[PDB]
Amino acid sequence: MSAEVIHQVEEALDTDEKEMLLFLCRDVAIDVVPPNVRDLLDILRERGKLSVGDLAELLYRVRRFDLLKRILKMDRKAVETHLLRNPHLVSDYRVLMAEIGEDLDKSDVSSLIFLMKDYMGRGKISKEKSFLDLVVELEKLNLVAPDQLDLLEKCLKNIHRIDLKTKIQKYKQSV
Amino acid sequence: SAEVIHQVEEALDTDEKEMLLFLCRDVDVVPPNVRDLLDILRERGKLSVGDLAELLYRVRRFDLLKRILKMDRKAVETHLLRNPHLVSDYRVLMAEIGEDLDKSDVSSLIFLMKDYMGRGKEKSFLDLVVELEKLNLVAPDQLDLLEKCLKNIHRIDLKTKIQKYKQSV
Amino acid sequence: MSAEVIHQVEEALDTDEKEMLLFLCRDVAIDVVPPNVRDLLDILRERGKLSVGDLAELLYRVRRFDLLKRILKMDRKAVETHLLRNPHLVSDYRVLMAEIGEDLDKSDVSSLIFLMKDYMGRGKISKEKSFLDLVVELEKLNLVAPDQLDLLEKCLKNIHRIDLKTKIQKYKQSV
Amino acid sequence: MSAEVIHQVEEALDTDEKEMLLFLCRDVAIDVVPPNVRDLLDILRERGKLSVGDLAELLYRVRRFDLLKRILKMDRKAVETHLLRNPHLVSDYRVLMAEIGEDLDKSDVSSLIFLMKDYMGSKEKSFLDLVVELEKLNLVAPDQLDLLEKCLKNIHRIDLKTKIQKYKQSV
Amino acid sequence: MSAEVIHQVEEALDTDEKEMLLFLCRDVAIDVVPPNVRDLLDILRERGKLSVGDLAELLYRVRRFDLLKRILKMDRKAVETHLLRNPHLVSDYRVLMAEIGEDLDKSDVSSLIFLMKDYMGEKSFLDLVVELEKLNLVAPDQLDLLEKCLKNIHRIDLKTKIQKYKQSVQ
Amino acid sequence: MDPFLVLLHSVSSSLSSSELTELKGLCLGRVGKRKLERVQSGLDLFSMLLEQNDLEPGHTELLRELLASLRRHDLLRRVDDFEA
Amino acid sequence: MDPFLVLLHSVSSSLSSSELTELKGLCLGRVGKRKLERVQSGLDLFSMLLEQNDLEPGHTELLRELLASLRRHDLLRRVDDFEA
Amino acid sequence: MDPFLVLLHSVSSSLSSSELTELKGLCLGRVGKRKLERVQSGLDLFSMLLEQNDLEPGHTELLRELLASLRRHDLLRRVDDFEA
Amino acid sequence: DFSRNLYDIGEQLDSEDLASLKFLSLDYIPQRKQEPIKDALMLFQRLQEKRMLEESNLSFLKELLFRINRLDLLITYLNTRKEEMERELQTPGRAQISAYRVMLYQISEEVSRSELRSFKGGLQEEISKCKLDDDMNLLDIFIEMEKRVILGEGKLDILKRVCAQINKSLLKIINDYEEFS
Amino acid sequence: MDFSRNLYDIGEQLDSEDLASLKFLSLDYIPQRKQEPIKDALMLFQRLQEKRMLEESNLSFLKELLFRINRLDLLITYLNTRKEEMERELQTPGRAQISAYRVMLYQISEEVSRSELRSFKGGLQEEISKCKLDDDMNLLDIFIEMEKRVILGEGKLDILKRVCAQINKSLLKIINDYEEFS
Amino acid sequence: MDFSRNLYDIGEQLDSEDLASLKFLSLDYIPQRKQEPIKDALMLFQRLQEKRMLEESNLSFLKELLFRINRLDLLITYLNTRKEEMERELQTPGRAQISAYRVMLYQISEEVSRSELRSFKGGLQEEISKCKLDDDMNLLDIFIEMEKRVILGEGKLDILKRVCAQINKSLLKIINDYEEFS
Repeated sequence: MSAEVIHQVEEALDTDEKEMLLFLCRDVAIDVVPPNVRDLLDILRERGKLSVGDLAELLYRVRRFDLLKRILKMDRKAVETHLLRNPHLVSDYRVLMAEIGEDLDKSDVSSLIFLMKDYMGRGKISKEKSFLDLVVELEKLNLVAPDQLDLLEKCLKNIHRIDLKTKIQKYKQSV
Repeated sequence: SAEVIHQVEEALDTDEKEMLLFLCRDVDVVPPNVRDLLDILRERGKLSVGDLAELLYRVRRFDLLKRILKMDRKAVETHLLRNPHLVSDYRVLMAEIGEDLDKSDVSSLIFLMKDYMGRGKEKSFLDLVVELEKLNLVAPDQLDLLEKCLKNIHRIDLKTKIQKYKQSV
Repeated sequence: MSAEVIHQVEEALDTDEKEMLLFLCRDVAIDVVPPNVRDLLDILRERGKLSVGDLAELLYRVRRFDLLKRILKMDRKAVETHLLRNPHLVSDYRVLMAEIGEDLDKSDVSSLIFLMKDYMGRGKISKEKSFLDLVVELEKLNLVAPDQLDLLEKCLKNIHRIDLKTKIQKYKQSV
Repeated sequence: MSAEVIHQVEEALDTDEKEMLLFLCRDVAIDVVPPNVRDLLDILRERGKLSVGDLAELLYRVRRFDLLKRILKMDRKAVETHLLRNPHLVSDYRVLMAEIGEDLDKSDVSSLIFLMKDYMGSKEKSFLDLVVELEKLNLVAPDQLDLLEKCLKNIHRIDLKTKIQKYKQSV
Repeated sequence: MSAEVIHQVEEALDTDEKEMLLFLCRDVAIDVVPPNVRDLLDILRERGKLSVGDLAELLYRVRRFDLLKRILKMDRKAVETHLLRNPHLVSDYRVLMAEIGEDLDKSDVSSLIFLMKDYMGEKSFLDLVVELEKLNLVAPDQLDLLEKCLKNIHRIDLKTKIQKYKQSVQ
Repeated sequence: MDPFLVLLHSVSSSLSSSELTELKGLCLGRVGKRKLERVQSGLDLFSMLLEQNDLEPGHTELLRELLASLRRHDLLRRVDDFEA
Repeated sequence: MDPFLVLLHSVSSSLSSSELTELKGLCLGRVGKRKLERVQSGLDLFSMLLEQNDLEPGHTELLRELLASLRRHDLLRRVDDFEA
Repeated sequence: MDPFLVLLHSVSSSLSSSELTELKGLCLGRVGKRKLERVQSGLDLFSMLLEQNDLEPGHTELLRELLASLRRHDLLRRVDDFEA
Repeated sequence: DFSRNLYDIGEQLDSEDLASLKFLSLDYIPQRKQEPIKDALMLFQRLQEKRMLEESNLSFLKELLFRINRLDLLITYLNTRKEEMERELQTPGRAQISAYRVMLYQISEEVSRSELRSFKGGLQEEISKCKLDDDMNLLDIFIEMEKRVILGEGKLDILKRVCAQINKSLLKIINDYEEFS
Repeated sequence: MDFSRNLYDIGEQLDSEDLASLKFLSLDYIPQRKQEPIKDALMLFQRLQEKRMLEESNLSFLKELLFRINRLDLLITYLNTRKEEMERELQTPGRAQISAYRVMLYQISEEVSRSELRSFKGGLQEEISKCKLDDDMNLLDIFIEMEKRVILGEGKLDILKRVCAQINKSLLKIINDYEEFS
Repeated sequence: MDFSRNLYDIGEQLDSEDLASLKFLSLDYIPQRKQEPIKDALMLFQRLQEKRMLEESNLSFLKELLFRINRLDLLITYLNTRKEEMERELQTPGRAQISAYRVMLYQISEEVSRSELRSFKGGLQEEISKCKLDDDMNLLDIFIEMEKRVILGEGKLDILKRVCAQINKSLLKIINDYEEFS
């Protein structure tokens, strides 16, 4: 809403979820990519698509419900009703990717990057990567699309994780 | 004083520093390092001899009280009743409960709470209370979920401690 | 399916039958090796091959029916009928090996490992071993197979035990 | 040849065989000293020495035949014939050292380290670590074996001495 | 003799070897203290004090004769003759300290830290030595604080070596 | 429950080594040889049998006949009086 | 077979030390000397004989021969009464 | 074999305490005193003799010589009937 | 100096006595910090941290050493005798360790291996057999019961009934402790 | 190399009972913290070497230890010493590193049978205060237990004499000889 | 496989007495530390295999051991050697890997009764000084104990001669035969 609430949100969010927020704000943001969340929030406020009521959705997408009661004074019921009666800001693909990333540990992402080391650049593998970063890199070549899940499902099955395969198939069935 | 904080910070352990950060988390920006936290507290004026003595008594390092602040446990105990402003009773209870669990119990706790918590390196009870607070279901007024989770690892003494805390307020 | 039941079953299992369970679950978990029972059960749950019937079959195989009554609230008749009308999670070869190992005391495994010391190594099996461990070690060198049991039968015959040889012949006649 | 076989090999072998595999490829990797098996296999793949036959040979030295049957889809006869005809990568000295170390138990290695404490500088370790430490001090060599052969007799173990003598006869 | 030789030497060294080398090169590191071993090697090479004999001396003092034979084509006899004839780079005090640190068991260092924690105020013996040197309690000329403490922990063996070094300074 | 456990402990406390080994043989069918190797007390064997719920407070006929085969009058009558 | 096991127990119970030693000698041909050394009662000998399958509950011809050898017609009568 | 063992047992059963002592005194020269000090019957004496290979079913000359030394023609005719 | 005496005292304690001292210090040393303790030096350092065992004050160490029935260290290094130790312990306010822990330790001393197995064979309702491991010492069983609030300060009926089950001699100790008040 | 091999050969000829006896005899010069994890004679030799009581130049302690446990075979087989020379060396004052107390206790321990051991154990209920009356305790273990509670001291031999008076008087003769030695 | 089967089958026909005799006879090549854990013939065979004295191509020592303890049925059953062949093989010098002193001691021990054993123990108890009051021991243990105190060696037989002469005369005859052999 104001400029002080933006600062309060920025200082209450760690860099661990900053990458998650940047990934979750990909579809809306099309002009430039801001390195930090503060610049992203400023850009969205300037664009006029950011409101006090809409930002709560982002909180529900980052699992930081404490700020909802501390600042917005809203519970899960209020955000659920608002989501039901208002259009969704973020597509289900972005939240599905974050949900998948929320259930993988180091021993799995390391195996994934080892398997797909050859798929990406030969010299780019030097820099440390993350599951969301790997997804972004694969989307750069458009090897995976919001409606495309075959390669991702095959890769997930390759490490013998059928639980995420079931969720991917359910999401594809829904959309 | 100001420089004596250095003498304090060299006399503390990593786990002790983590416990101190969790205890001082109540009072808004989170500090990444303990030295930054102490500098911020000094800047805000909340740094005081009595407050530091109460903090050290809470973390139970009476040797530092004898050496640095030149005070004993009785003096800080008397001073505590005047203004327990730095740390609330709920945080003290959480820290005391956290300092009474071995490796097996915390492993069982994280295994049980992985059912409906983000799967993501090994963390202790103090490192899990902050995540639960972020998830916003362990509040100073409501503790039913924590009690139910704790009852599943067969530790009734801490359940009685929680009941005593509830009766206290 | 919940974590509570898995934890209770783990903490209600003695140290002797944990090795039995680990040996039994070798077929399902063929690409990874779990250190303890809880990790194995978690891997099965993640892989989607875990359910009420699977746990009932495992507890029936390990012969701990009291836990079936207390935990899963099932009797021998129900689990036996379900196993009759459903595919088996563990092949008959593994249960046969377990039953053979259940019938050898500490004074015979030493004779067995001494007899076969020429084929395999010496310093690795110098420590006190169980028959299941010896079977695993033999399977590592590809000497005993579900379709190949000549060496084990001959070794059992050589140590003046015929009833187990008759059991092996019975199993071979079954398939 | 791809990362699938490497991943399965990493997830199949336990630490006891992993240490022996690290020891065996110590001499071929004359520059790098990987602590794991993943990076060692990656280096072998990049250098071009790694191959289906080479991987089969390495797994045969570790004595894990079921991996050959399952992953490489080969039996022991094919790799045996390949070793008979095609030249080997690992030296006979390293495999001889591994064979000798396979037989010694904890008491024997403790006695050996107590005897050898005079020639070096405490911890508890396997025989492979001891032979690596000795090779660091340039006391045991692929052509120099007098110290080990002499010390293996004083602990009343003559079969290993016969094995060493047979290897020396093989030249 | 080029930079690839020292690069390979640094690559092949173990972590404990790097730590021991960093401790041992303290005497010539008065101008600057480099946290990294490669930086220290570069500084010593650019200063002109790093020669082939210098590298052989360091390798002999880190007990890595295999590198000496494989890379510098030199044996223990040649480096021993060079050490006996030519001047020594580092004083024997550092060598004695390193040997004492190497010979101490893992459990004894904790007891030593507990005994010596009263004077000062997980940690290797070399860290304890450098910390005590910073406080200027033990010096290459005074070793009472070390010898008495070593005798106190019932490990009288190293006291003989300390006394031998003390007799060797005259 | 607890009365069952106290009855089991009482009957175990009044057995001899010869009785112990005779009982160990007599239940060879239901227990593997490896488990019987490590049996040193009657209570442990009774617990092992109870693990397969063959011996239960609701059905103690197996234990009754097993003790009767040993010709123990007082123990059998005490067991019969346990439920009453 | 539980009736077979209890019959074997009853047969082993009625013997004595001298008969036990005589049977131990008489079984030296089949049973090894080392295994015969460790036996403490005829019950263990009967179990060991069951192990080599030469004696089975269905066919007890060897048991009949051994009992007839010891001139104990009462126990043979018990065995054949069990058979009938 | 089995007929030889049963014949040996039968011929040893007819032995008496005085006959046992006489046979031990006669056999004192064959084996050591200690090996003959624990034997309580001619059955175990024959078992011991089987170890030294002096007595075998194929060649029983020593056995019949020892038996005739005690002047028991019934045992001589019994062994003759066995071998012929 | 001073630390040398503590090192000498801690260098003459075996593993069993170390476990006993670890058990006797549950009130002041939390369970979390107790697991890393593997030798008397760490325990002494932790006691020094809480400022209840220093150079001037050695009463707690004296009482702890006397409790485990080892007077040799008392007479040799700490320079004290049994008579004055008992005289000091008769003071109601100088008993740092409550009589509850002393009673539990004394009861633990009076149990043999067969009696330990008999104890373990009559508690399946509360403690799982796996956690028993059939070889845990009686101190571990006691602390496990304490954790689950089975053997409490006012809850002694289960201990009394299992005592009456096994032996009546320990009942004398239990009832005199209860009558101590 | 020869010295270490000779020590290993000497240590390989000692069974468990002799190792326990050596551990009891050398109790004074090694703390119990570093003595309990001793599982073989090699570790004991290493511990002695650390404290500078056994080395290539000095062997006066190993010979005395082997002579005290009546292992006269190893003295002449490897160390090349005779019984008379060791006896004369021990006759000279100032070279007896083991006090007469420990050797007297060991000699007493050498002259007790199993039934005598059980009687001795049962006769000490008052002093042990019902701590451990198990029959698996060695006589040396009982001596150590009594020494811990300063019941049996260097000059506090009243309890030992009182208990030993019940069984035999030859042990009383040994105790009186030790007393006359002082 | 076949060789291991033969070794196991031969070892499966030895009781405690034969195991003790085998352990005593081969005391030269087996140190006491490695001898104490041995509890069955299989461990003895493994220990012999390690020192490379028993293999499918070399069975001489096993035949010697089986012949020395007066057990020939095993020799002709599983090893296929008659008495005469083994006697001729032992006739030639140098092929006997057991010293005549050890076999003489074993043969002497095999000819002592219970009362004779009691008299033997009581005769020489002065030298061991009441340490051998146990009545449940065998003669081989007494011989080992005497060997430890170097009172009974290969070249020293005076004590044994005196005690056997006090007990009987045939034992002195055997000792004289052994002495006249060398």
